Amino acid sequence: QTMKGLDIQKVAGTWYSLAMAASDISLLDAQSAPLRVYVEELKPTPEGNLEILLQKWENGECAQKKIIAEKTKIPAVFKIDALNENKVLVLDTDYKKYLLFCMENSAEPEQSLACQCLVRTPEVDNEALEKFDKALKALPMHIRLAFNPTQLEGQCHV
Amino acid sequence: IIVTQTMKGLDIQKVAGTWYSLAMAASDISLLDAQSAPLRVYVEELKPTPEGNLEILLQKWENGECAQKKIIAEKTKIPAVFKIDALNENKVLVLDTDYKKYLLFCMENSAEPEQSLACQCLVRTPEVDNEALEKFDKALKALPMHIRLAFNPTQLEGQCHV
Repeated sequence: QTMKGLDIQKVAGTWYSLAMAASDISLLDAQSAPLRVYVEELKPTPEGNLEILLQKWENGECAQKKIIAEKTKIPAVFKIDALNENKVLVLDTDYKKYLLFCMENSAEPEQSLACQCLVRTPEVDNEALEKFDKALKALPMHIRLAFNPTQLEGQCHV
Repeated sequence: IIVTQTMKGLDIQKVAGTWYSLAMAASDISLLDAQSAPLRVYVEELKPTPEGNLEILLQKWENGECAQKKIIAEKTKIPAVFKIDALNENKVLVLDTDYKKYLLFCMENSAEPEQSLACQCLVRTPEVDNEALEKFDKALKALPMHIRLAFNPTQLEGQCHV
């Protein structure tokens, strides 16, 4: 599932990680798990690339990390070199409210797939979560997390 | 509030024996989201008593090591609801079972259900039982869960889970 129609320019802004799911439990469980990354901002570039600004918990404290995502020939598919991942896929977005994406490594998706439901504002959006759950129905997820507003505000976010 | 629906007509005597914790879900992420999390507990056996009480043998990771625990569940007038005083919880709720393959249960603290509700899908044999998971997910549909984990056979047989 990819958004063939994607205009990356209109995803610019602050976002919050509302829910996360992954194929391997160890990718998400612990607060410092490798794919337990909280998105804070998306910054599209003039050439159609994407900077993903996120925070992680590392050694008991928040730390910022920036991931550079390169456009490819395939719509809504970006390539990265971070977190032992090499792809970012944008499944769907309405631009105004929510965006669904996954990260993976092409060489072993079973052992690397993590997807998120992002929202622009720190509120629970059940419409967005329903679309998220529908989209991963066919995906081999073994852990899923969903956050409340206190957590959206308070989890390593500027 | 969190309204629950426990198993009408449960016969606790038929649940005895070995079980494996196949999947877990909780209302509050911190209940489960660490090897050491308070409700990250792996059931080993269910042992109904002649008086209709229930001992739950389990293990969890605590102070660096996999520890054995024994939780005593006292019967109430509802056969599928038991009183406990362990893991900061005060109730065990049996939601459903077919006796022979799977059993779904939860623990909670009646004083703060949103901060305490953790449910599991148990199976009698160390394999991923997909119909058991489907029944677990349906039983969870009206519970406000914010974390769900499902284990594979290596994990079911892995140290602390057996």
